[PDB]
Amino acid sequence: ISEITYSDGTVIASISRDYLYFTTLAEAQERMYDYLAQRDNVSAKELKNEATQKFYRDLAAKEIENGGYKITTTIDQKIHSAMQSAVADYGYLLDDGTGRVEVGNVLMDNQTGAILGFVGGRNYQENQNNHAFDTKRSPASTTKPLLAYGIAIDQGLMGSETILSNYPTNFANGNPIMYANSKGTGMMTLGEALNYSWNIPAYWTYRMLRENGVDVKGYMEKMGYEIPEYGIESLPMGGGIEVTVAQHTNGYQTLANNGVYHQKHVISKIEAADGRVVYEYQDKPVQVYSKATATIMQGLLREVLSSRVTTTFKSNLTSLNPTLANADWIGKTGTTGQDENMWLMLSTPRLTLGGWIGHDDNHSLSQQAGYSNNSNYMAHLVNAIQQASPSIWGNERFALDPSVVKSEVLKSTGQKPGKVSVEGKEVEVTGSTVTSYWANKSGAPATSYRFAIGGSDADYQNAWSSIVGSL
Amino acid sequence: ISEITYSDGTVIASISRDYLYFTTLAEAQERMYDYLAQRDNVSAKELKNEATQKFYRDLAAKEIENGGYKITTTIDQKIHSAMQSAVADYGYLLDDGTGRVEVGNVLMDNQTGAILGFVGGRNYQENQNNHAFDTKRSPASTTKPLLAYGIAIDQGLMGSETILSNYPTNFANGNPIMYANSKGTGMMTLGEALNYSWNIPAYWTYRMLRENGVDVKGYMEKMGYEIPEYGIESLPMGGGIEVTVAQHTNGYQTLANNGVYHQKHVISKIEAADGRVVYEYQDKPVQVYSKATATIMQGLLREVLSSRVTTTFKSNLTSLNPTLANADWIGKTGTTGQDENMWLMLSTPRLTLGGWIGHDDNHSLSQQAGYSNNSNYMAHLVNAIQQASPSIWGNERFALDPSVVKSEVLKSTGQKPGKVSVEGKEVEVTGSTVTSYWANKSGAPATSYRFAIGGSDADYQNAWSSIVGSL
Ligand SMILES: *[B-](O)(O)[C@@H](C)NC(=O)c1ccccc1C(C)C
Ligand SMILES: *[B-](O)(O)[C@@H](C)NC(=O)c1ccccc1C(C)C
Ligand SMILES: [Cl-]
Ligand SMILES: [Cl-]
Ligand SMILES: [Cl-]
Ligand SMILES: [Cl-]
Ligand SMILES: [Cl-]
Ligand SMILES: [Cl-]
Ligand SMILES: [Cl-]
Ligand SMILES: [Cl-]
Ligand SMILES: [Cl-]
Ligand SMILES: [Cl-]
Ligand SMILES: [Cl-]
Ligand SMILES: [Cl-]
Ligand SMILES: [Cl-]
Ligand SMILES: [Cl-]
Ligand SMILES: [Cl-]
Ligand SMILES: [Cl-]
Ligand SMILES: [Cl-]
Ligand SMILES: [Cl-]
Ligand SMILES: [Cl-]
Ligand SMILES: [Cl-]
Ligand SMILES: [Cl-]
Ligand SMILES: [Cl-]
Ligand SMILES: [Cl-]
Ligand SMILES: [Cl-]
Ligand SMILES: [Cl-]
Ligand SMILES: [Cl-]
Ligand SMILES: [Cl-]
Ligand code: NA
Ligand code: NA
Repeated sequence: ISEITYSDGTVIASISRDYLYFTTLAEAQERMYDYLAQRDNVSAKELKNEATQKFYRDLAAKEIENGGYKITTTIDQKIHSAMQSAVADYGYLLDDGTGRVEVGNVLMDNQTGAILGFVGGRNYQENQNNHAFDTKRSPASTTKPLLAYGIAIDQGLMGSETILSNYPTNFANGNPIMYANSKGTGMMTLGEALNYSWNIPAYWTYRMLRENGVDVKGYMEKMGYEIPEYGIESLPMGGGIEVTVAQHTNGYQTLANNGVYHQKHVISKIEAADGRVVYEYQDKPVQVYSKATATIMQGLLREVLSSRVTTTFKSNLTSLNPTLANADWIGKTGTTGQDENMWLMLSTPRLTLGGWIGHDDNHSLSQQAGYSNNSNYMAHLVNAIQQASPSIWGNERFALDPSVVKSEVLKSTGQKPGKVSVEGKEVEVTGSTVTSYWANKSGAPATSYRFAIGGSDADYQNAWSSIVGSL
Repeated sequence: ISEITYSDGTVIASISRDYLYFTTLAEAQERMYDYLAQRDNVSAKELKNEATQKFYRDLAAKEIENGGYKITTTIDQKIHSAMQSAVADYGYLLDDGTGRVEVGNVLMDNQTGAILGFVGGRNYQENQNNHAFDTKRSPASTTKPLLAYGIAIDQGLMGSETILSNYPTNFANGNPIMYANSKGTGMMTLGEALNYSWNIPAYWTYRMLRENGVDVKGYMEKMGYEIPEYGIESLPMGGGIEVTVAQHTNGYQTLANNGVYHQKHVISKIEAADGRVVYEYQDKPVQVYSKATATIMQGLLREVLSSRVTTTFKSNLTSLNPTLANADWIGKTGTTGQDENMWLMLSTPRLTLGGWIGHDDNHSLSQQAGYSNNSNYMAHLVNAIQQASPSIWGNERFALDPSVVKSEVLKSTGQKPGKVSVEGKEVEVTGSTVTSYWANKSGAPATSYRFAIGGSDADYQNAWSSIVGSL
């Protein structure tokens, strides 16, 4: 008789009415499919044949049913059990007056990509859809650190105190770029752009990557993402990208693990009754962002949560478990256009926890669902995980890599002080300075007239007026 | 032998090393002083004599020591005990890196003024100062609802959607009126002014009361406040006012109790061994604000907490005790200039809880001490009180009194739509409208050129540009 086990060998089931069983069995079936096709010498060409494939999929299922295989999962019994109780006990906190709210969460070890526990949904007995591994939804503004800022930093095109335009601008189709009811403001730092999740700065950042011919697909495909069209202007805001929570957790794993991707996995090994290893996970680490980039981004995402602009999470957690709230939490929120998907992705140096909520039919949630409800539910989820496994989150801090370049830059421009051409006239740009972190060799450039990411001529005239005002 | 008892007759002590004992004994001694002086026929003139007074104070103390009196306090044993445990267990949450932080809290029944429990300090054994009844500190911005907005509303000079200037302006001594580093912004609603605790709108509101000769002292002295100089421009920001937490709790009691003051008290009765009532509390309710005013202010203070701009309290509480967080909480925060005193005053229809923190030597706290630390500690305190006495906060809602006048007003002006003189030119002021609540007879006036509370000529030019821009 075949068994699926937790990470410590405790049997989950013989080959039963929950996500854990069907998720791990589906994945073990897929690994058995690959093993049996390779064993029978069936080529990837032969496997293109629809009837041969159907047969091999059936053979795989039956082989587990009838064999005596042991399937070792990465799942930590105590932790995953605590996560189930947390959703059973506190899932109702998600209900925001837009009907029953669905949820998915994946908890992943940053150093291995192992999935220690997950939440598939509110209640498998009422709704079987698996929101952790099956349902794909736009990751909304949580795309910004990975595909816009992280890449721009990694390419030496931005530092931590770089200024970006948030002046009003339009998309290619002529529509204004919006952030709720705001058509935009003026210049702002990268930290302010992240903390608020403004949209225009991320639009400009990605425009810059396109203009510069940056291989964005290279980064994203190294983390396992599949995006059909990389020219989409709203990609940083989650346009043109749909992901599972387990996949997206893996992108935040990469940033938390100092830029080093490990592939997510729930199966570590499948053995025959006699011990023959028929499948084993093989770690293939990839340095997707430099250590400088990742560690700079960790410092920025720490402030996203502490600032409490887009999520109440740190307030909810400091109440529930003040000691755990003092662990080194970093994270990012997302909200889709009509409030159809809310995300909160969280990490400590040891673990990453992804969280989505939304409705199976894509109807809107309430305006506050992601800011407050999901934050409060995820604070309960994190507490429950720590209650189950007291050291699992860890007490380590994220810290800048030694390879980070520190540049003294003007607050106003985010570039080094120097002379600048303004309206036909050299001007000595002077004033108060801040340390800005870079991931290139030479750090920040000298200040130039177009000192910010993005902006029209009119925007710069308005901005320079204001700076020159200060000198 | 004389005994001090809790409200249900359970003996607190015979006439011992805590705030409860010394507070209730000091107050019983003062009531015994009045009783003995009156019994011995000593006139208030004779009582002016310093030696006669010293003798009567001693006689009072000894009379309790030696007599067999029963002193019934208002203190609820379970609740006050829970409050002591809360401070013992969670007072450390107040420590913000500016040294040990001291604290006072008073919990009061809104319908009676009875004090059900209080916190004197972190630990009587280490520091005896009584921060609930003895120490007087500026109430900072918590003065605003009572002495500026509440009065202006009560006088028919403002409604709930009235617009106030927050344009830069100076105090009489020429210094800018500040709100952290901001010299101000532009026009704003009363709700925005309250939620953020901006200072310039409260300065203008109180200026208007002065200009109009409003008897502000009348209101404040009806609630037991003692303020030496009512001409102080910064009175709404806590300048020129110092209060105990028990006194200040009583002003918020008045607003929560639909405008009806009841005097705070910790002693309800003192009897002789033979049953002779030597002192009994006599309730003297006073309608300090109309029911319309108070109920309008409750709606505004509800949004102060929900908006989470100046306090994380509702996030801390919704995590700890989601059901209790759904009770009808209203409140206001305060912070003195150098971050020397932080306040959070909270009410449900049944109870009011005042909370101060600061340092005994008036050194600064951290910038976030009142926003986060005191909010998290008070969320724990409120939870502990509900755990001890499950119905004590109640599930009632605050609601507008029927006598409230509802006016349809322009969002831009907070006054009714109509023709206005702009730069020599009649203009039809049109646009979107909101319901505004008033406490007078006729509701809001028609829009006038100076539509807001306060503002210079230049401010109105800038404001009207912008409104006329919209039509
Ligand atoms: B991102 O999800 O923060 C970003 C693209 N979201 C929005 O612009 C958005 C969509 C609907 C409601 C609110 C918001 C922002 C987060 C205010
Ligand atoms: B009131 O206490 O909110 C108001 C008068 N406080 C301040 O202006 C102040 C003083 C020091 C630090 C911050 C602040 C405000 C609350 C930002
Ligand atoms: Cl499943
Ligand atoms: Cl499960
Ligand atoms: Cl076979
Ligand atoms: Cl395990
Ligand atoms: Cl669009
Ligand atoms: Cl690309
Ligand atoms: Cl993907
Ligand atoms: Cl492309
Ligand atoms: Cl797997
Ligand atoms: Cl075998
Ligand atoms: Cl590197
Ligand atoms: Cl924080
Ligand atoms: Cl918050
Ligand atoms: Cl649905
Ligand atoms: Cl005392
Ligand atoms: Cl006590
Ligand atoms: Cl006597
Ligand atoms: Cl009692
Ligand atoms: Cl001043
Ligand atoms: Cl007066
Ligand atoms: Cl007073
Ligand atoms: Cl006066
Ligand atoms: Cl009393
Ligand atoms: Cl007697
Ligand atoms: Cl009345
Ligand atoms: Cl709320
Ligand atoms: Cl001190
Ligand atoms: Na967001
Ligand atoms: Na305040």
